[PDB]
Amino acid sequence: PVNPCCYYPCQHQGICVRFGLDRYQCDCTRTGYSGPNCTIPEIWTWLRTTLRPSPSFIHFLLTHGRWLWDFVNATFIRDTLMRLVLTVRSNLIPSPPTYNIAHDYISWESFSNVSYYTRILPSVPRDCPTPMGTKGKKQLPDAEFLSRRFLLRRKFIPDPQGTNLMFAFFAQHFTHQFFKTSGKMGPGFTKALGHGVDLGHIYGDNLERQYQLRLFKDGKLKYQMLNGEVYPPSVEEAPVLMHYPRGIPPQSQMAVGQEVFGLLPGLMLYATIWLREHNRVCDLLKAEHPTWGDEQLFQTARLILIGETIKIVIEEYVQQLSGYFLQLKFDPELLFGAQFQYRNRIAMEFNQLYHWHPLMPDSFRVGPQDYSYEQFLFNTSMLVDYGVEALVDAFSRQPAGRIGGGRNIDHHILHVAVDVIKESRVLRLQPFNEYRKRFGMKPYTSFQELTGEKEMAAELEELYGDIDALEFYPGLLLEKCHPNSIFGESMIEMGAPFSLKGLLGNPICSPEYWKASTFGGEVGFNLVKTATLKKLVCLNTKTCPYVSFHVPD
Amino acid sequence: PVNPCCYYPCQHQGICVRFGLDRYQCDCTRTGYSGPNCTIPEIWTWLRTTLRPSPSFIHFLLTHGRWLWDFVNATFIRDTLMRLVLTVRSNLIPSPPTYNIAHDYISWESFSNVSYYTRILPSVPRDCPTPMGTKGKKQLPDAEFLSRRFLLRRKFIPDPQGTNLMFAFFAQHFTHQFFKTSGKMGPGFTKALGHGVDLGHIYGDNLERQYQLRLFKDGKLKYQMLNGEVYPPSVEEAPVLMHYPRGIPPQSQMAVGQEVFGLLPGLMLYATIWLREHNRVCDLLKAEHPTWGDEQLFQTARLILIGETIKIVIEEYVQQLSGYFLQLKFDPELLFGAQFQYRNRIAMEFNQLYHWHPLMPDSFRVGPQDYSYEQFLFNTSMLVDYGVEALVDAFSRQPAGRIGGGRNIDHHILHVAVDVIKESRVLRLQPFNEYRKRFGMKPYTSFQELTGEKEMAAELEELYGDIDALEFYPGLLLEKCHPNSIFGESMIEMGAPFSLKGLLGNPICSPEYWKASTFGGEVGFNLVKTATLKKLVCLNTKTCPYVSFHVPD
Ligand SMILES: *[C@@H]1O[C@H](CO)[C@@H](O[C@@H]2O[C@H](CO)[C@@H](O[C@@H]3O[C@H](CO[C@@H]4O[C@H](CO)[C@@H](O)[C@H](O[C@H]5O[C@H](CO)[C@@H](O)[C@H](O)[C@@H]5O)[C@@H]4O)[C@@H](O)[C@H](O)[C@@H]3O)[C@H](O)[C@H]2NC(C)=O)[C@H](O)[C@H]1NC(C)=O
Ligand SMILES: *[C@@H]1O[C@H](CO)[C@@H](O[C@@H]2O[C@H](CO)[C@@H](O[C@@H]3O[C@H](CO[C@@H]4O[C@H](CO)[C@@H](O)[C@H](O[C@H]5O[C@H](CO)[C@@H](O)[C@H](O)[C@@H]5O)[C@@H]4O)[C@@H](O)[C@H](O)[C@@H]3O)[C@H](O)[C@H]2NC(C)=O)[C@H](O)[C@H]1NC(C)=O
Ligand code: COH
Ligand code: COH
Ligand SMILES: *[C@@H]1O[C@H](CO)[C@@H](O[C@@H]2O[C@H](CO)[C@@H](O)[C@H](O)[C@H]2NC(C)=O)[C@H](O)[C@H]1NC(C)=O
Ligand SMILES: *[C@@H]1O[C@H](CO)[C@@H](O[C@@H]2O[C@H](CO)[C@@H](O)[C@H](O)[C@H]2NC(C)=O)[C@H](O)[C@H]1NC(C)=O
Ligand SMILES: *[C@@H]1O[C@H](CO)[C@@H](O[C@H]2O[C@H](CO)[C@@H](O)[C@H](O)[C@H]2NC(C)=O)[C@H](O)[C@H]1NC(C)=O
Ligand SMILES: *[C@@H]1O[C@H](CO)[C@@H](O[C@H]2O[C@H](CO)[C@@H](O)[C@H](O)[C@H]2NC(C)=O)[C@H](O)[C@H]1NC(C)=O
Ligand SMILES: CC/C=C\C/C=C\C/C=C\C/C=C\C/C=C\CCCC(=O)O
Ligand SMILES: CC/C=C\C/C=C\C/C=C\C/C=C\C/C=C\CCCC(=O)O
Ligand SMILES: CCCCCCCCO[C@@H]1O[C@H](CO)[C@@H](O)[C@H](O)[C@H]1O
Ligand SMILES: CCCCCCCCO[C@@H]1O[C@H](CO)[C@@H](O)[C@H](O)[C@H]1O
Ligand SMILES: CCCCCCCCO[C@@H]1O[C@H](CO)[C@@H](O)[C@H](O)[C@H]1O
Ligand SMILES: CCCCCCCCO[C@@H]1O[C@H](CO)[C@@H](O)[C@H](O)[C@H]1O
Ligand SMILES: OC[C@H]1O[C@@H](O)[C@H](O)[C@@H](O)[C@@H]1O
Ligand SMILES: OC[C@H]1O[C@@H](O)[C@H](O)[C@@H](O)[C@@H]1O
Repeated sequence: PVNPCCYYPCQHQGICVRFGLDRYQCDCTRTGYSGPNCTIPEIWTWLRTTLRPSPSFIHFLLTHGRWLWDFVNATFIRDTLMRLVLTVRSNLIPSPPTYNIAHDYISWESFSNVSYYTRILPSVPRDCPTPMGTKGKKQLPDAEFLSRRFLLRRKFIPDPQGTNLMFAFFAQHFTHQFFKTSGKMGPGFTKALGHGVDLGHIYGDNLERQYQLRLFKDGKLKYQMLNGEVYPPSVEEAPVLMHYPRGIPPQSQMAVGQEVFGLLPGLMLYATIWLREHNRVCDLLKAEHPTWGDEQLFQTARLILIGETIKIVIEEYVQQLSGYFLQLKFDPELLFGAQFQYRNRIAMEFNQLYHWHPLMPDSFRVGPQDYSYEQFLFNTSMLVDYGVEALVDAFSRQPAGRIGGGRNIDHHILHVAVDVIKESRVLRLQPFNEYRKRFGMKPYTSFQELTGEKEMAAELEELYGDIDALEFYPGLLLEKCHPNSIFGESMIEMGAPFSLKGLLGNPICSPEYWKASTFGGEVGFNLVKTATLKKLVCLNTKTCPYVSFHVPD
Repeated sequence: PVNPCCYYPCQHQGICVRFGLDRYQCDCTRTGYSGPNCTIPEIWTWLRTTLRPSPSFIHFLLTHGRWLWDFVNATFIRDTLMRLVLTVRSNLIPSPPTYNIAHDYISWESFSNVSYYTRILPSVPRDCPTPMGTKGKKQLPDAEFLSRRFLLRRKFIPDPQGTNLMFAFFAQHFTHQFFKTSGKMGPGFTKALGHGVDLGHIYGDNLERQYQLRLFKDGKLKYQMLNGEVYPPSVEEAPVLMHYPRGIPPQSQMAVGQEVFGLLPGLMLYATIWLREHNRVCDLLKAEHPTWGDEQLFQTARLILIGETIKIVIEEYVQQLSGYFLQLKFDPELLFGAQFQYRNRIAMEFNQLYHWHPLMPDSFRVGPQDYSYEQFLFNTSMLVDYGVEALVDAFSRQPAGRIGGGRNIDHHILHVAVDVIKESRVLRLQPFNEYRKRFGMKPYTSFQELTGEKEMAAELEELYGDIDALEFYPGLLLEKCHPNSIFGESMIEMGAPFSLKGLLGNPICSPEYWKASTFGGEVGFNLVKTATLKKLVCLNTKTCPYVSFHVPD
């Protein structure tokens, strides 16, 4: 007998549940609806649904009122929209967390075994007719094909939004403090416990590792001078595991906190900037609190970075990304009067979604040079050879690549994408469309409607047979981008919730923590309130190059 | 130079902070006050402080309106008070959690290293003049003395509130799923991760252990028939660590989930009742969901116990305890419109406070027998010899002992108390009075005022020299109880916050979880909504003896 939850009867986030041998029941509790499948809008839902516009529309306003916005941006009308923007968006990611690769139902296990990445939607039943549940071919498109066919870059399509590589890496660096999959435990698990902005990619992700990394004096971080400039310490003092290639594990082999941060000048770069910052922070605090120990100086400085980070990510990273005229702003106080749960848990869907590999270029321009992957990948002197100043200047100037539209992933890394489509499958993520509904959108009615064009479209129908079958990852990257955008609609709609739920879900964002004493001194609190990319750099360098999340001119 | 935070200048929960070499600064943020030491009541605080009565008074109302209460108890006026009672009380325990034995300041470490028990107040600076900070003798009363002198029972003073041993144990059993100190890591740490009502004293506190305990079929729990009655399985099938004495580790050596639950028929007893329940639950669910696996049946059943437990503890355990005419009630919906954080973290102060060892009797009456400790402690057949029915009946009939007033701890166990006073000291808990303020009360002005009498009082002044020096644990147990009460004031005032913060902070209590699908079926949800002690027993026994948290007649 077909497991009825294979059709996904329940609507509006209603829990599907097997009853007896062949039946089921939807648990529409607090969904806003009622009925066998939750499709009978309570009086208010109906109102809200009849008065609420298309998110397609909002994106319009948010990206047009050249004037209306400068005025809104100059008055409280700002915080208002901010508070709004937040609440709504965030009210989507269930919290406490719901399911995981091992449980398509609430469990005390799912709740506490921090190991399991968490999911928004259950998985597609292991006994469902089709792979995605009901529609499609008994076999999903050969991922390797599906990749080169639609995701493989042909001509480098740069991001119309002006994004730059200086941003490209940061993303990567940053995003790697919570997305750490366990090869050992396999897909669906994560090393990076802590789920979120804890910088456990600077201070490592385990107590030992941190200590092997801590200079246990003045609360600073170990390090080494080369050319007179500060840089992360090598394993020969920082006895900690890494991933540098079998060559010169001694000198030039730097320890950071994030195992794989040596494999690319970019990650190591940032890894430097931060460390060089932390220590910098310490220098500041110690002045204010001589009677202070080491542990303190350290922890307090840590937070100040969790702060600065969460600010910069929002008021600059997410900004540039969004394309809004509305001036995003970080201020935990805006949720102080809401019903918010200060606690995040990384979702596998979030992970899949973040794979913005197409961001990467063709080559890596630097002044007159133009390092090819081979010269870049695993290179191990580029960083010290050129210097942060210069290197940053060299990224903030090279455009990144459109993350959507399709066909924009380089060939060298094209393999990742294939694995994501392969991994997605191990995980059993429901169809793109099922993941549009869950995130407040309408299911596409056809590949034509999906993609802006018709060429790819037709081919994809030929492959998936039915639009509903379409997968998660592919959907996102193949979706028609917004006009002059970096990526389509579904990306933002699905991303932000996860995104902001995690930026503001950080304990430091809670009333409890968000005090000036938590960052000891008013000096700490101001560093967090006034952080900037331009400052994260130039305050920790000899000279101030050009730094921004977008290209100049 | 004296570390100024040794005086505890900051008031109303204001953070004391060293600035420069010899100064300090109070961070009065959101405390309701302003000023160097936070003692300048903002306009509203002032109002609230000028209109709010003594908690001494409230306890009066809550324990007198014989009629007013039956009427309040019969109308919504009930839920109202309940919602009130909760919110207030709970709004005290900082959450996210603040400090731990290792940090007298917010830290990412303190936040995530679930190992550390957490504290409400910082510790008493390791460089303060006196042991408690400012006042007292450079040496605290020899704990061993202080114990036998004031806490050692002389004549058995039973609980005037009618409490019974059937309650006595439950307390112990129950309280042991979150209070598990690591001999290895030492005081200030805890094995029982999960902090709270997770029954990790049934299903053990680690994944392996659970599996060694799980019968992996129909989601039930391993077990064995003796006399035809169900009982926990012995290690010879349940290959899991225990603490039974070097004698017959084979038969009669039962595995439960809570290592030390063999050392007393009471704990093992309950341990049985629960298991016999869980399995019972399973039998029920499986009927409703044949298409169900094992893991599910298990997890779902687990929650139903976390439910039942949280209900019974409140609507019966806390009830009997309180002495209120108001009819306490468990209903997570009552906080759905509040700003509550579904997340607890056991506090060391909470632990200290819960040491209600004086609950224990002199001997252990059973029908005509009267087992002395020696015959009780570690006994290992009593349980199977007599039978749950009979045994329960035998506890629900023997009175417990006044937990306060002083001098009511038995000699056999009197050692625990001494260690608590010794442990408290390792921990460096601030003075009782400092812990009265923090919990919304006035500091006692004299030992006379503290104790209802004057004998003990005088002696204690002679020892501590100054009332303020008085310790935490001793304070509580030496405090004058309320009239016809089980224990003084400070106990409830300090206990409930921790207490209810933990009962309702359980994820199942969140909107997210609190659905009928979380307990799959409406049948599950009703088991939780209608749990009872009388039912926990009699539904899992041959016959229904006498069961209640108090003595009959
Ligand atoms: C988060 O969640 C993951 C699980 O998804 C946790 O990691 C997994 O943990 C389990 C348990 O440690 C581990 O188990 C695997 O299963 C093998 C099967 O075991 C056998 O089958 C049953 C199970 O009890 C027994 O009847 C068998 O008999 C044994 O009985 C004796 C008892 O003393 C044994 O000593 C004797 O050897 C005998 O075989 C037997 O146990 C197990 O054998 C094998 O070791 C294997 O590891 C998973 O493999 C773990 N790995 C993962 C990622 O799945 C993770 O720990 C959780 N996180 C936290 C902190 O809770
Ligand atoms: C929660 O919090 C507790 C801590 O309160 C965690 O448990 C403790 O964890 C620490 C770290 O594992 C452990 O450390 C102890 O300290 C000893 C001192 O170590 C030496 O001093 C410094 C420290 O790095 C080094 O310069 C020394 O040199 C070493 O360098 C080499 C590097 O490869 C070493 O291999 C070489 O041996 C050399 O000595 C040296 O490390 C440490 O040596 C000793 O092992 C000791 O364990 C605490 O003892 C732990 N125990 C407790 C309860 O305090 C707990 O893990 C946290 N929970 C979680 C999950 O995070
Ligand atoms: C938007 C962030 C981002 C960027 C810019 C990026 C840029 C690059 C890059 C360009 C220099 C190269 C050569 C790689 C190479 C890899 N990446 Co990424 N990756 C990124 C996010 C990820 C994520 C997320 C994963 C999956 C595992 C994890 O870390 O959680 C990943 C995994 C991988 C893997 C392992 C196999 C797999 O899971 O498919 C390789 C190899 N990569 N990556
Ligand atoms: C109100 C609950 C309660 C009860 C009724 C109770 C009843 C009894 C009892 C009666 C039959 C005996 C013989 C003991 C014996 C002991 N108890 Co308790 N204990 C209780 C709560 C605790 C707590 C709490 C601890 C501290 C450690 C922990 O488990 O977290 C404890 C610790 C102990 C210790 C270890 C040394 C120490 O920490 O002082 C012994 C021995 N005991 N206990
Ligand atoms: C790693 O990067 C260094 C530069 O930091 C590479 O050396 C440069 O190579 C180009 C041509 O390959 C020369 O024109 C530059 O002058 C070199 N820079 C200097 C001064 O050394 C090096 O070849 C790279 N290694 C790898 C992996 O290819
Ligand atoms: C453990 O408990 C058993 C009872 O379950 C004890 O045996 C009883 O002992 C009393 C006197 O000591 C007899 O009058 C009862 O008739 C006995 N019960 C039966 C039928 O065995 C036993 O002595 C206890 N063991 C210890 C540790 O003393
Ligand atoms: C609720 O969802 C189910 C599942 O899709 C709907 O479909 C069932 O009933 C339909 C109408 O009678 C039939 O067309 C289908 O054969 C049947 N499918 C299954 C698998 O049950 C059902 O109609 C929905 N009910 C409502 C009120 O929309
Ligand atoms: C704030 O708290 C301090 C600490 O107790 C108070 O005490 C200081 O100032 C008093 C009045 O001038 C003196 O009597 C004390 O010597 C001094 N003590 C210390 C250690 O600083 C201070 O008065 C308080 N201020 C207010 C406004 O109440
Ligand atoms: C925990 C941090 C996680 C993510 C933070 C960084 C980037 C977010 C990733 C995806 C976000 C999706 C779209 C982003 C662009 C605009 C949305 C943000 C503003 C909004 O719409 O509420
Ligand atoms: C996580 C569970 C922790 C504790 C639960 C069980 C017992 C509580 C322990 C101490 C509570 C202190 C006083 C109890 C008596 C009355 C208070 C409860 C009602 C109230 O005043 O809000
Ligand atoms: C619900 C009340 C407002 C009407 C909703 C209209 C939704 C129109 O939708 C949006 O309109 C924009 C221009 O208006 C277009 O640029 C967008 O592409 C389109 O999606
Ligand atoms: C080259 C830069 C100068 C541009 C001047 C014209 C700016 C018009 O700007 C926009 O025009 C819209 C009309 O479609 C109005 O609805 C908007 O409110 C206004 O911001
Ligand atoms: C603040 C507005 C109400 C007045 C507060 C009076 C506080 C009196 O206090 C309480 O009064 C009870 C009887 O009234 C006594 O039984 C209690 O022991 C006593 O503490
Ligand atoms: C032996 C049981 C019968 C008792 C009958 C008298 C009950 C009185 O009861 C109480 O009396 C108070 C007067 O002090 C009133 O203020 C209270 O409202 C009332 O509940
Ligand atoms: O994208 C426009 C809007 O779409 C809605 O569905 C979200 O809930 C809003 O928070 C968002 O601002
Ligand atoms: O004990 C009476 C009252 O005392 C107050 O301090 C608490 O905040 C209340 O929740 C409690 O009901």
